[PDB]
Amino acid sequence: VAIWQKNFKRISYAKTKTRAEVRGGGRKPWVQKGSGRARHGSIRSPIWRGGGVAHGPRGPTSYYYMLPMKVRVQGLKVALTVKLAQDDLHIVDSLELPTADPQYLIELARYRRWGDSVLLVDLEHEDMPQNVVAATSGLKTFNLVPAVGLNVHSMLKHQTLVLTLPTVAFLEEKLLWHNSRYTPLYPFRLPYCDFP
Amino acid sequence: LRSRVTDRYWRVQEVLKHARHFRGRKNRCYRLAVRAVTRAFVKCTRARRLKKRSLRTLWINRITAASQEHGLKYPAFIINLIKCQVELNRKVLADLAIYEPKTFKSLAALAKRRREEGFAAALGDGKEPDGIFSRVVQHR
Amino acid sequence: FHVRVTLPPRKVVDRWNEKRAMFGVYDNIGILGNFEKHPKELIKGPIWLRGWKGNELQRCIRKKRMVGNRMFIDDLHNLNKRISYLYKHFNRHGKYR
Amino acid sequence: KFTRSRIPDKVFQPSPEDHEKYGGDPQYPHKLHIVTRIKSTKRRPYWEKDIIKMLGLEKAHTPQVHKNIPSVNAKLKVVKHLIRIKPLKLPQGLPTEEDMANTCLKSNGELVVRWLLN
Amino acid sequence: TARGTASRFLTSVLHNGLGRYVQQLQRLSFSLSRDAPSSRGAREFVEREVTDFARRNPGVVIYVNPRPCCVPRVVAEYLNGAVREESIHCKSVEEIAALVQKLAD
Amino acid sequence: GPRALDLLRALPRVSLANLKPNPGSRKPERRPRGRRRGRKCGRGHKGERQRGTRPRLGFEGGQTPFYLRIPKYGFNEGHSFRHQYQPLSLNRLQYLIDLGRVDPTQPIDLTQLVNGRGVTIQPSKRDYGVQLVEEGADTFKAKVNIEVQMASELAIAAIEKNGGVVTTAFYDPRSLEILCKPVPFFLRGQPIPKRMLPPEALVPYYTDAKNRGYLADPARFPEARLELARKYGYVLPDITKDELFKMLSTRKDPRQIFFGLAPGWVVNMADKKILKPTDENLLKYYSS
Amino acid sequence: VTYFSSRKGKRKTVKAVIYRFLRLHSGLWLRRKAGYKKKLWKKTAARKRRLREFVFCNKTQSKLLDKMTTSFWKRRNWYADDPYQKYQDRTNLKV
RNA sequence: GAUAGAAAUUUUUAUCCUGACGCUAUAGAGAUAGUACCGUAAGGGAAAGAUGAAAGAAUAAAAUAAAAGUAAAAAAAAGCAAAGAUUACCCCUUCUACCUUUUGCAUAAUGGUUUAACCAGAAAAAAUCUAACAAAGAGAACUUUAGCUAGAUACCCCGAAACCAG
RNA sequence: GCCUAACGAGCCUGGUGAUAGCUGGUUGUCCGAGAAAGAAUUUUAGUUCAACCUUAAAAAUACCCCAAAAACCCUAAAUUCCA
RNA sequence: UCGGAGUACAAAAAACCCUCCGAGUGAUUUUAAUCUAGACAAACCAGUCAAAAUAACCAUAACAUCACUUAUUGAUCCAAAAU
Ligand SMILES: [Mg+2]
Ligand SMILES: [Mg+2]
Ligand SMILES: [Mg+2]
Ligand SMILES: [Mg+2]
Ligand SMILES: [Mg+2]
Ligand SMILES: [Mg+2]
Ligand SMILES: [Mg+2]
Ligand SMILES: [Mg+2]
Ligand SMILES: [Mg+2]
Ligand SMILES: [Mg+2]
Ligand SMILES: [Mg+2]
Ligand SMILES: [Mg+2]
Ligand SMILES: [Mg+2]
Ligand SMILES: [Mg+2]
Ligand SMILES: [Mg+2]
Ligand SMILES: [Mg+2]
Ligand SMILES: [Mg+2]
Ligand SMILES: [Mg+2]
Ligand SMILES: [Mg+2]
Ligand SMILES: [Mg+2]
Ligand SMILES: [Mg+2]
Ligand SMILES: [Mg+2]
Ligand SMILES: [Mg+2]
Ligand SMILES: [Mg+2]
Ligand SMILES: [Mg+2]
Ligand SMILES: [Mg+2]
Ligand SMILES: [Mg+2]
Ligand SMILES: [Mg+2]
Ligand SMILES: [Mg+2]
Ligand SMILES: [Mg+2]
Ligand SMILES: [Mg+2]
Ligand SMILES: [Mg+2]
Ligand SMILES: [Mg+2]
Ligand SMILES: [Mg+2]
Ligand SMILES: [Mg+2]
Ligand SMILES: [Mg+2]
Ligand SMILES: [Mg+2]
Repeated sequence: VAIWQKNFKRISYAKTKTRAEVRGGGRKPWVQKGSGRARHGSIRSPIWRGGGVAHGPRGPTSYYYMLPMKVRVQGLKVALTVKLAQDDLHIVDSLELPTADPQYLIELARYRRWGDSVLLVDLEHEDMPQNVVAATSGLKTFNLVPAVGLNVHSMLKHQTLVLTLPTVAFLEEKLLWHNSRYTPLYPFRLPYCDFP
Repeated sequence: LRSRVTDRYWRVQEVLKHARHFRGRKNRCYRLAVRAVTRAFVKCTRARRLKKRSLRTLWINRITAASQEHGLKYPAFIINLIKCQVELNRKVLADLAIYEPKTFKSLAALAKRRREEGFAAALGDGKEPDGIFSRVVQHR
Repeated sequence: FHVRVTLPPRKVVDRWNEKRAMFGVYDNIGILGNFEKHPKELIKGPIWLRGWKGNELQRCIRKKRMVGNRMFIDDLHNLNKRISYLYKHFNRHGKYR
Repeated sequence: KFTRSRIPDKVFQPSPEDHEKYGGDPQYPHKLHIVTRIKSTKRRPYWEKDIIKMLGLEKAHTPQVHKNIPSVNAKLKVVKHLIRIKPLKLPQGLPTEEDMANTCLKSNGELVVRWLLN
Repeated sequence: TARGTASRFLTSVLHNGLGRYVQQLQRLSFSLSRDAPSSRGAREFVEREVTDFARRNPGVVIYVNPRPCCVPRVVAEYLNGAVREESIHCKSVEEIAALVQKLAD
Repeated sequence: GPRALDLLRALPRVSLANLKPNPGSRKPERRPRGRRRGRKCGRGHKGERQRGTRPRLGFEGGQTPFYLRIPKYGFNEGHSFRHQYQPLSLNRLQYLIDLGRVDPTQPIDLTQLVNGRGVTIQPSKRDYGVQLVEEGADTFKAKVNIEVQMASELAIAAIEKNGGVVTTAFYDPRSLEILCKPVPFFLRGQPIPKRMLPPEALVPYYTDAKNRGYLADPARFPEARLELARKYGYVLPDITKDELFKMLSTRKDPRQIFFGLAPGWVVNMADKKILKPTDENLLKYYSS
Repeated sequence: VTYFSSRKGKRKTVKAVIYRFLRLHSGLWLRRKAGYKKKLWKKTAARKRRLREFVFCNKTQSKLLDKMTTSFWKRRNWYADDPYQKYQDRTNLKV
């Protein structure tokens, strides 16, 4: 999952010009025989100095692949499990903050020995407390993300995870549904019997 | 992603450091040095193999010299030294010849005496008459 | 092989900037969001590569099919030549056949 | 065409003088063969190579013990020009389980059971 | 290559081993890091066997220096005045112990 | 249980610095560099192979190819116009019923089977529905009203011994895809079309009573039921006296697709509404 | 064989193989004997029977036909009253 | 035959979140420039820059003195120029330069004066490995009598006389 | 013959990265095993199979092979099959 | 292109612009079927045999026969046939 999150978003904008795309090189520079030098065709051959590249990178390359659903969900479960097991996962309630001081959070983390980086996870985006928003808008190692923004790469990048209790319930109900679900006859976006 | 080689200096130097004592352009030009270094290493291996043979021949020549200096031929000296259960290799025999003239003369006298003992035994063709130095001792 | 004689300035790059902190944050948007949007919509780039992958010939064909009518003259000609060359090399050339 | 060679039975009919020439017992045959490979299987036919391989004689100048049965005697006759064969001699009898680690094979063709006593 | 490199005769310093044996290794200075993943072998050797080696050989002065370094090194300085610097970069504890014993010997 | 979790406590932090894939999951790629993989780079010596100009697959060097010397014969002749029927075993039907994927209390249709994931139908592959086979007719003990497109006498007898109802109907590909995927059709935004009649090749199959044709004469049905009962030696149950007789007798109109719906209705799922035509011409067309 | 098409970029198939061959789902291929309709008056009854009889293809020709045909022809097929439905599968293959 | 190849019928949700696991002066546009120059013309078409805060600090200051080519410092019997060595540079002994093509090359068969920078393996149908789920698999369309999905394993460069159109 | 220093048919641009069974080249280390040709082919300057061989996986028999056995006017070295 | 003899002496195979015979069909009636084990040969395509069981004649054979009997023959596609 960590490799997939890094790779599937990649589109390499590396395009070099082959011998057919270089400007000139439309005629033979010299006749085949009698000159005494090596035989050549277009002066834009890859052997020549100003010639094109033999293979090189060709056009925008889209590195895109989709891992299966039960592999991505399992990776999320394993990330949560290892974070809990290594004493790096902390459950906080309601994510309330007494003051908008960004330095207060740093002192709280240092006193609780959370580490260098902390990822706070909230349930919703518009329901975030403005105190926490203002506190984490100026901090680098402390990152505030909503419940739909949880990912293995960020969970491994940040040393400590902090989850709100409704977020814990939300993640629980999201991850436990794939254990006993059908294969999608049509995409789960469209209305189902029990699924929204 | 254009990838170029930056340690080409060290790659060339790792080969050129073994060719600095060569003569001509082989000690400077890299194209001429790789072939010279490879042949140098091949010759080094071949000569390491031949060094044992060359030194053995040198030791044999020295043992001869010191043997006909005592009026004894090398094959007779060697066979009669073996017959006396004296298992000294050619290197040690040459060392004794160069640095221990008296010990080498004693060895030559013993080998000769064994030679006349064998000759007398062959002439006599008798089971009972046996020489003093011709007796064979078993392992203990 | 002449290497530079001076040390280059050390590139002081921070691993905790905005992009390196927010990278891949919404990759599980579908999984954790009552499926409404695939991770396809999060792919930013050319129109013909938003959630697609293929070899050079397939990429060229797809590019010509979608944006081929809006191309420039010289790039369209180069694309046609490249398509022809890739077709010929892929179908008539090779070892395993 | 070069093929395998049939050896007539008259070759293996020992003469009365052969026994005292080669130190063999004319009336009890010996029990075991000590077989050593002298020459190489290079420039030799593939069937001879296979016989040498199946006789366990890959490494030259290394003795191997075999039975005195006609089944192995046939192959020994096939490759008899590449090997030296001696009769195994047991002056002190078969080695028991207590003398397995103190045995030796002297070059004269005998197996000593008590070797290097202290 | 003999003709390419230098050569010397079989010699011993101070006619060592004649009157008494003196360990020719004088000091061993390890330079490592506490945060570099490459210095894992050096760190674990320091935790485990540096004390046992020091007790076994009291005639060698052992220095250990943690510092922000990427290539863990060991500098052995002998009674001859000779300084041999070896790299212990990404080697297991068994290999480090073998190298230290070789340097001492 | 999972002692790896306990072992993880002593181990350091799991981060992006220390991540290793499965040993053997990724076979390393080999490039034509070096003494071994260089020197013609695995392409061999001169010829067409090294220069990459060897002929196509079936070509044999001017000789008449094997795939061109064998005479043509009809094997796939009209393969894209032959009707296909996915088989459903009575053992699998029993498995579905007893695991609860499908319920015998309600009428079971191809829609219900698809919803319960018992069968998969691909209309674009010329599939014409689900047929019934008798792989597990020995241990079939469920009383279920089955509607399929093709049925065998043994399967029909096995169902009737328990006391179910078997009926075979026809579906042209459009009505078939609508029935397999009603939800994608309901968000399509079109009224439900009529069910087309079977072609002349299938009219006799659905007009007879022995195969339980949906267009057959219902008064001939008890005769054929009694024939099968006397042939297979099982007592024919009095189905009219069962509590689920209405469910067992629930049918579909030959022009109707679903259960209880009518052709021409628009199912607005957003407002949970049904829009029905009122025009005389529209009603005549939809009921013709 | 077109490994990469020009329009869709997919892998095409040769129509001769599908016209004069039949693939069973077990991996075997079915074909007719060559010359079963030519000069029947000149041939013996046993030879005519051999010509009329169906035959199989070995591993090399089977692999060639698999390479030359797309995976669409390798699907599982349930035809109505299919004569080869009984031959689609393999039984008692101790390998 | 090589090959070509639809359609009926389906899916596609508004805006920002846009920059770069693209190059750094033999690379990246040919470009400092379609300019010099070569051509009657159509046309072809380059190489060239490096101190510093200040050169209104040129009795001007600091880092390499590292490629090939020379000087410091021409050479002393004998030999693919090297190795074994040796107190000692040679002198002694031993090895028929390297790739390519060939049954076979020191061959007097081909290629290269030297240095620097560029210059040549690319595709996932069937299969192996790994992993998820498994009579089911896949984030929509298909495949399924242990199978479906995902990932990793694969297939070069230069060279004609020629043909057509303007 | 000449048609701007090469005319059995000019030069430039484009098709064009024309095509070559033909020649040349194909760039790091080490380790394991390792092949000289039967049949087709406008084919013998090449391809496609078979026999060999390489990496994996299932099994159980595999080479040497005594008798006995393999044609009829004469026929050697010796072959095939098996304990 | 196909067959026979020697080369190729005794299971099989084995080449030359090696030495010789031939074949690209005739005559007659016993007008010589269907289906299927198991085998020969063979790169493939092709060529060969064939036990049991069925239809019609003795109620006991049917391999069509002879000419050195071995060769007397041609693949797809396509055209004409009309089952
Ligand atoms: Mg061009
Ligand atoms: Mg041109
Ligand atoms: Mg020249
Ligand atoms: Mg050209
Ligand atoms: Mg340029
Ligand atoms: Mg360029
Ligand atoms: Mg040795
Ligand atoms: Mg590759
Ligand atoms: Mg490879
Ligand atoms: Mg190679
Ligand atoms: Mg090379
Ligand atoms: Mg060739
Ligand atoms: Mg032909
Ligand atoms: Mg299906
Ligand atoms: Mg043709
Ligand atoms: Mg430039
Ligand atoms: Mg210089
Ligand atoms: Mg000399
Ligand atoms: Mg070559
Ligand atoms: Mg020649
Ligand atoms: Mg060759
Ligand atoms: Mg010559
Ligand atoms: Mg030459
Ligand atoms: Mg030549
Ligand atoms: Mg060359
Ligand atoms: Mg030259
Ligand atoms: Mg694949
Ligand atoms: Mg033409
Ligand atoms: Mg002219
Ligand atoms: Mg070419
Ligand atoms: Mg050719
Ligand atoms: Mg090897
Ligand atoms: Mg060879
Ligand atoms: Mg026998
Ligand atoms: Mg046997
Ligand atoms: Mg056979
Ligand atoms: Mg019969």
